[PDB]
Amino acid sequence: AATTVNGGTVHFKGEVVNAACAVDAGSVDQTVQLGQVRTASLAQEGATSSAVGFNIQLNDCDTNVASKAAVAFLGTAIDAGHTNVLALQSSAAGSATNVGVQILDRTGAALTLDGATFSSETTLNNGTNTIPFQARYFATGAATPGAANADATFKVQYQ
Repeated sequence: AATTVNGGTVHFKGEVVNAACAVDAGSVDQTVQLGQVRTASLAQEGATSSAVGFNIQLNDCDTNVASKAAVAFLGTAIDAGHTNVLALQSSAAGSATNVGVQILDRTGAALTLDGATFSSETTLNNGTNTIPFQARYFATGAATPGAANADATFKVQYQ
């Protein structure tokens, strides 16, 4: 097999809210490419790679019925002790293993895929808002090559 994950991707799903702020159509459905990460760079449980800086845009966000937006990412957990790492969707065609992808909160902290684990306070403004997060690989051993692609649904909380 190759030495990389052939370029992994994380597809984020939105449309969870339409109350105070409507998530942008490009943010309710976006697939950020992490690229072909080198497996030799992640050869130990706890190894972290460079993150991408993707953004969740909110169109017409009201701060009279809300205050701060904090999203909760729910996705496949790679392990019980690694419920904060998105597991690679297993297509049984050669998915990646001993790694995964974590969504870092706006403060730079890995979010648990609990569904009720929200990010930090994104102070909302009346108008166009954008919540920037960082997606990076996290090794749970010796990063092995394969399809490193995951799915994550985010739930913004402002009320």
